[PDB]
Amino acid sequence: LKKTTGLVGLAVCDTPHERLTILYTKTLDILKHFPKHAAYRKYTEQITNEKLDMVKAEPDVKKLEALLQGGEVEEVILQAEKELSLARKMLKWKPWEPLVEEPPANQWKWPI
Amino acid sequence: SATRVIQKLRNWASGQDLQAKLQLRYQEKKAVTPAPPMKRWELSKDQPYL
Amino acid sequence: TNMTLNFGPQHPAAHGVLRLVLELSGEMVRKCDPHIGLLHRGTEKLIEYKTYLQALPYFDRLDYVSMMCNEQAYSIAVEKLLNIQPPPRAQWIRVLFGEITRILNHIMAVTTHALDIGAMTPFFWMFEEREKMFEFYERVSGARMHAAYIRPGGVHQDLPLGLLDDIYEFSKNFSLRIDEVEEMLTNNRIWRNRTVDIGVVTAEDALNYGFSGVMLRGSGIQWDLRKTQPYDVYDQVEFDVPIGSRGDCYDRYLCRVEEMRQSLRIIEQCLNKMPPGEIKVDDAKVSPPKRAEMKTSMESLIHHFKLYTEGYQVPPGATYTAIEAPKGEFGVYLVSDGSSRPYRCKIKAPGFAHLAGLDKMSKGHMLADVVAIIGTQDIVFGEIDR
Amino acid sequence: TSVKPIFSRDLNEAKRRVRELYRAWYREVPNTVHLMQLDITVKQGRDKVREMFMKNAHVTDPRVVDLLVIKGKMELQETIKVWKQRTHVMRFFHETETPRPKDFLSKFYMGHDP
Amino acid sequence: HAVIPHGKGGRSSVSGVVATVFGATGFLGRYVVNHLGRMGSQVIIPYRCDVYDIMHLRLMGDLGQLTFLEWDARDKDSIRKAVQHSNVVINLIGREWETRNFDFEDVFVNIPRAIAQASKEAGVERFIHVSHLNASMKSSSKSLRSKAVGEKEVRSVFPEAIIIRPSDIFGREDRFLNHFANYRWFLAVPLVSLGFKTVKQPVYVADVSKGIVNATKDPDAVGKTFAFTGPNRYLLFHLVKYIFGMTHRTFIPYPLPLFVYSWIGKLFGLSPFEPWTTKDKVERIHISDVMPTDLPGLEDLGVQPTPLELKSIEVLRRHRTYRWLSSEIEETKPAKTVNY
Amino acid sequence: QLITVDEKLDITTLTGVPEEHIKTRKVRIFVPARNNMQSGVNNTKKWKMEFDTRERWENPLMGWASTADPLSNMVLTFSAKEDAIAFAEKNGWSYDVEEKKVPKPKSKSYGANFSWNK
Amino acid sequence: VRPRSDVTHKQLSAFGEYVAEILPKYVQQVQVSCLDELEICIHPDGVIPTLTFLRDHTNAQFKSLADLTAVDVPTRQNRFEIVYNLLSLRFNSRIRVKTYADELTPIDSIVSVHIAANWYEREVWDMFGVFFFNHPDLRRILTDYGFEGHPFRKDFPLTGYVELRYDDEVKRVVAEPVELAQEFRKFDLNSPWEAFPA
Amino acid sequence: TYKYVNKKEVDMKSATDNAARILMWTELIRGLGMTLSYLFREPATINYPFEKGPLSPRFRGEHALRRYPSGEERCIACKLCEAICPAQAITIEAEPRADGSRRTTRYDIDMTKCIYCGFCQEACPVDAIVEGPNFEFSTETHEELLYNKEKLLNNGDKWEAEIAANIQADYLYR
Amino acid sequence: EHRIIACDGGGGALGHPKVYINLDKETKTGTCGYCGLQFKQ
Amino acid sequence: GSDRSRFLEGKRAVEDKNIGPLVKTIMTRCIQCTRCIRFASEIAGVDDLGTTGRGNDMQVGTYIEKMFMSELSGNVIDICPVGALTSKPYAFTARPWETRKTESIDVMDAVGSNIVVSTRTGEVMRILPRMHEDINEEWISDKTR
Amino acid sequence: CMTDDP
Ligand SMILES: NC(=O)C1=CN([C@@H]2O[C@H](COP(=O)(O)OP(=O)(O)OC[C@H]3O[C@@H](n4cnc5c(N)ncnc54)[C@H](OP(=O)(O)O)[C@@H]3O)[C@@H](O)[C@H]2O)C=CC1
Ligand code: SF4
Ligand code: SF4
Ligand SMILES: [Zn+2]
Repeated sequence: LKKTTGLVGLAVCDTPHERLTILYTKTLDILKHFPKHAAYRKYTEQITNEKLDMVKAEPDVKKLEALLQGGEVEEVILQAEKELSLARKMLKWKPWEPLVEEPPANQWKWPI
Repeated sequence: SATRVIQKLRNWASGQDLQAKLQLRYQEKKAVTPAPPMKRWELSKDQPYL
Repeated sequence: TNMTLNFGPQHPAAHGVLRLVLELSGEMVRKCDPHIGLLHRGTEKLIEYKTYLQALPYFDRLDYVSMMCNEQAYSIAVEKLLNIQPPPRAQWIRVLFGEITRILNHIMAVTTHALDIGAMTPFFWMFEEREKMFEFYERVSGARMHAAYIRPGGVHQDLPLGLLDDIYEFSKNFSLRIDEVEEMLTNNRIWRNRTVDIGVVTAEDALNYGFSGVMLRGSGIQWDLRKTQPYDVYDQVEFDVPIGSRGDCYDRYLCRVEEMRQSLRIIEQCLNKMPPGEIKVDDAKVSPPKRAEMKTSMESLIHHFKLYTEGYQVPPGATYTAIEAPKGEFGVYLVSDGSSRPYRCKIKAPGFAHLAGLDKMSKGHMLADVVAIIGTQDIVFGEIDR
Repeated sequence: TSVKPIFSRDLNEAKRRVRELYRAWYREVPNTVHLMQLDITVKQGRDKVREMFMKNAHVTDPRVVDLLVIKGKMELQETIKVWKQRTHVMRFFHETETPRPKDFLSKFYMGHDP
Repeated sequence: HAVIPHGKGGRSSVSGVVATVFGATGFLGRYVVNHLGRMGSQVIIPYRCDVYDIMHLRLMGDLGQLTFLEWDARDKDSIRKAVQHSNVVINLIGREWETRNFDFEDVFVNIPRAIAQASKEAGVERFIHVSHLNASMKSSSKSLRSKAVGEKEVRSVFPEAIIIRPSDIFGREDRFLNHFANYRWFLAVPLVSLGFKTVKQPVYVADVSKGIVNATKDPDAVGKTFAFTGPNRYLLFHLVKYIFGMTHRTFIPYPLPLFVYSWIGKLFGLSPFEPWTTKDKVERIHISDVMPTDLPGLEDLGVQPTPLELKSIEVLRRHRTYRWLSSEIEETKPAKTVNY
Repeated sequence: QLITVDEKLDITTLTGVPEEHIKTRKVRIFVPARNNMQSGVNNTKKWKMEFDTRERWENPLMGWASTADPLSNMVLTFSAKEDAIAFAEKNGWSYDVEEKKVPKPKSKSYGANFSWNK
Repeated sequence: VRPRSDVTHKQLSAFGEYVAEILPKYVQQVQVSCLDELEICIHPDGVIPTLTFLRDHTNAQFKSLADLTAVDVPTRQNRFEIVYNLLSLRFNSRIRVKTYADELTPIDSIVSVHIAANWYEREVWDMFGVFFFNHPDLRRILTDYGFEGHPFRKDFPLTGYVELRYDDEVKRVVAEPVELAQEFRKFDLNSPWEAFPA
Repeated sequence: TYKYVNKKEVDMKSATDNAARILMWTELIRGLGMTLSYLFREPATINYPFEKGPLSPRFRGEHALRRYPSGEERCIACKLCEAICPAQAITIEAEPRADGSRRTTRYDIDMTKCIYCGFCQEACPVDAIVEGPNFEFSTETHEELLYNKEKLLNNGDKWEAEIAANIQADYLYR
Repeated sequence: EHRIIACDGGGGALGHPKVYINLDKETKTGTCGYCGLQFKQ
Repeated sequence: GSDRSRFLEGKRAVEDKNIGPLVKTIMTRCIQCTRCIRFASEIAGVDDLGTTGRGNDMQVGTYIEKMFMSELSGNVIDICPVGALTSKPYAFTARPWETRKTESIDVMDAVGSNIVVSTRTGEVMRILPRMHEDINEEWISDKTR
Repeated sequence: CMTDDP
């Protein structure tokens, strides 16, 4: 429909609503393994659920671009799978666990 | 300060009036983003495209 | 070694000093490993041993094509740490000379680009205009370049009585001079070839390698720190960022010619709307007292003596302030103890990031292509080497 | 005590790496003396390598030894690829500088602060 | 009159030796100014060559260490002002080709006398006079004999004036080593007696320089006639071939009577521009190095001589070809030493 | 897993200092006193360690002071005595710490000097 | 007085908690200082994880690395304070993540997260001596090829220990221990009187 | 507000137009016309020795030490010109002159060290050290560039008339 | 005439810090520490 | 204090006198803080310096010109925060930011008073006291400075 | 051209 996105490298993705619905539903799935009260799971699930609720709700891509911001729809696709990649990465990283170690005493005291 | 003929050769060869612009100067909880997402920039009205 | 061949430090083609150890299968470049530091001079360590006002002259030398715009970045940074802001007239001045400086940088970048390409007449055409601009610097600061005019609390001295009028005559005409270059290069049947589709950088890759400059804008990413995060009174002016598509050497060029055009729009305004007022903060604490005052009032001498001998005594803190220097985002991370002399001052140079990209830009390219790409990054080895 | 390791868990493993670097340099000395047309003797140079590799013989801590060879390996990579030139290589030999005596009487006779 | 020596020992430090050095522009000279400048000594370099040529000496001296004065040998006044404020005078005035306006006497005996003569009037603490080795007042080469004549005279103008007497010198930019190597142009390399019975002992230039400098800063040397010689002697045959060896150029030693050859020297001598060979040079070349029985020079004055083979590679490298330029001395064979 | 080392962090081998200036340089850790000229005490707060002073010969051409010691002008500032001692040990410089001496409490009262008795 | 916009101070503070909750594990201190800049301080092990979350999170996209630097507080046990300043073209904001690294305790490299860091990390090694694991090619960038010592360390003399001159005898440039003809005059500038903190 | 610098039917008229552009090099001829045009413009160069490029009063140029009309050198050795010099160029040592007044025994500006910032001009309370107009002081030897009090005082006496005029023009601004 | 006198150095901004000298004793002509000008009560 | 002055009126001037050969009293500088009159009475028993007059022409100088001759004399310099009376030998040889300060020991007398030797470019410019509670508590002799 | 007065 559009001829091309402003960003040089990005290419127009036809069936953008379908591509987003695929990525958004996947992320939601991966997040399903995160610990229940894990902060990342609750926060990202909230963001992703709102995103596809809007994607399912809006059948016009131009208004879809306005509703979840994202500039061009193609970018939103890149951001969603980038997040999908990190969600997979953090499950391995296990950031939800308690602090590695306290900073040495006086490590963060700037006046010196 | 150049004969109009020679000056003309200049304007003709150039295609615009150099006389006007001369080279000789004279006298539960909400997910929170860092800040509201930036509004995409407006197309310039005076010349959207060059 | 695939005929590894140092581009060599002495080369008219290499701005300043650049050893590009390049392995070239015949005339094709397989890998470019730029070497840097041929101009490292210690600018970051030297500053730790100097007071805030005596480190201002270092910033002009960091990237001296853009003499002042760099100062503004340190100024802003030192003003933030002190939570002082310059007076209204000084702000407009800095935007006036900030832009004049952008033109000066673009005239260098576009014309020096051509000299390496082989077009030599554009350089002489616009260096005469440059010359005329320098004279503004001199009649405002005293130095043709390396002024030291924009100081941490405003500018140093009000504009001479008459400069504005001349920064008009020039501006009124400069356009035609940009127009001419155009009739010579924008559509040359040959400029396009050597520039078009050379060093294309994707949008995602440009953000990833931290390009942050025309280089990003040329790829179509819309980011001008001057519109996104306004500094000084660049907010009160109205200009159009020249975004580009099909980012390549030719497109970005067109962008640099367009900001030369847009800066004339910003300069015009500044001349039309510069306010009556003072050009330096009134806090003798930060700005040095006027010489009539220091020669008649005791508190002013004490403030003159302490300011020149010891210093501002900035409150302890750290800040990263970035402006839109002509090359790209120029930022100073200035950590500061309560002392009058800084503790650290990493200068982010739009250029350390751009050079790094030379490798990811010039791939499968000929020797001549490498020359074109160093030009489209406006590399001034002072900022990269610092 | 209680220190996180950098490349080897113990001096033993670390020493392995030093052996490798020594070999590397040993095999390289001859080439440099030829690709840089240096006016030195391969044997002479190879002793210099030994000198340096022992100047730091005293280090007992594993972490310090690992970073030393980290530095050492970059040194030979610049030595090779002829990134360092003749002038940067010969500096190792301290050829121009006048040697200073370490004898007390010698110093007394020359410098205020020894 | 003196300058307490302060500093760590390198440039920008002080050693307290103010020294006029009249023939500094020379091959030996260059080296003498180098150490004197390195040490931090005050060096006054009299010059009559054009300023462009004297530039090479500027950089080794620290700021204000080197002062250059315009001087003419025939004009006594020029020598007078040069030594006005110096306390050490070193004389390296010498040439191989008797020039139209300067005879061997002048360059060796006449001038070097006037110089020391003034130096005394001035009150310079010590004068070092340099004359060629094996210099009999009867030696064949006019040069050597004339030089001998000088070392005597200057004594009377300046008593207790050190007289170092170096052998032909080995160093980059020297003649001894380059001359032979440059015989390449000549298809055949004549060698009197086929390069035999003229054993020669070269001495590295630096050794000579360091020695000379050490003299300036040592009370032990007064009236001493040191002889910097070398670390090994050589029959001219090995020397010639060795040279050609490092130069990697063929060698065809050819016997040619010195009688006829003195004539070849005359031929080049005839040439107006710096004759390459000199009838005297020829003779000197064949004059066999004398054995050592005089005041020890190197080592005695504090520097251990440096073998020829060690640095030969640097002196003879320029004479190699495209590939030969990459060969090194230890894969090469070092020639045998004949003490005789 | 972490490894054990009882070796005092000495990193003299990595710092890159010439041998002469690591074995012949004594640094003193001291809290700066106050120029009696001024009564402010803000420069007597942080500990500083300063390297031993070295030759300062006059320059012959201009008479400017000239120094051959690189570590002369360097004075590092450390907040506590323990941290400064640590810097000397790992860098291998010899140290001789001087205890802080702070003014003793002094009892003052305007009424006391008005005493004719004393 | 600077034109502070509290609107910012709050929004950035709120993000600072957001990040602190999202990554309880590595964030040690988060603080939106005056001047309205947010700095999340992370344990050195959190270099990879904290950056990646910021580069690839819908509610916090921090695509470009403005700078990687290392202040050196000699007093601090962990001498270096690697500071990474990141920009977000989508939320138009900037955050700084700063970690602590000692001389011989290397930090991970983020060349993976941002390739901009390929050069700055080499710059930090050359000047300060911190080492970055998994770096593609770590090697001196700014200093001379044979330079010994890391220059921006507070314990390195400004003039340095070596300087270069051309020596005729050896016909080649040659280092010599530095001998300066007018030492850097070290003016003492701190005043013995403080300023009552506002 | 943004703008697209280069963001973009086939008709014989169009094509024939485009083909002529490639075949007869029409745009290349356009470029030649521009240069021919300037060939006819007056050149902007100045005879350097005879005519000089204009420098206004604030030009920093070469250092000089001024004197009071009476003849007493202005400097009173407060030595903050030394304090604020960024390059460490100025070296000042002083002692009370027999008059009892305060004067500098030695004032040495190392011009090779100096980066002509003009802060010394700024800092001086008596304004004894000024940035003089002359920029032509190129010297054969490095030592000549180092300047002691006598050269600067002599420089001050030579250029005092213009220095006074320049300071006269710009002091209201400062 | 006055007990105390000023000394702008002559020209105000172009002179020197303004100092008031006490020409109170004919015994001594006050000398502004900046101009070395003696003032005779 | 304040960024600017409002004293558009005229200033006062006092008459420099001679307090001796060590202390230069350019007392037009005096802020009438009476620390001299105290030290000269309490730390040293000179009891000579005193206030003379009332109003804005209270000048703290000896009524008759009698030199302040006593050991412990030079301390007045160090104790007057104003530079009204300062040292006459070290009149104008230096300026404090330049002076490199090395902490050492008094050898002139056996009390071993602590002192700071202020050296510029390698020659000593002044020796002023540094505080040792037990030995010299902020004061040094006229001889050892 | 510092001063337009001869
Ligand atoms: N291997 C050797 O060369 C040996 C040399 N010696 C002796 O040591 C001395 C130094 O040798 P070297 O440096 O090779 O000699 P050079 O041929 O290099 O000449 C030495 C210097 O003397 C100057 N000079 C020559 N003639 C005159 C003249 N008529 N008036 C003024 N100056 C003059 C030259 O200056 P310019 O050219 O500018 O006129 C030159 O710089 C010589 O005197 C020589 O007798 C002894 C043994 C071996
Ligand atoms: S500031 Fe002006 S007066 Fe004070 S010293 Fe420097 S020059 Fe002399
Ligand atoms: S101490 Fe100094 S200031 Fe206070 S009164 Fe005595 S003299 Fe005047
Ligand atoms: Zn006056």
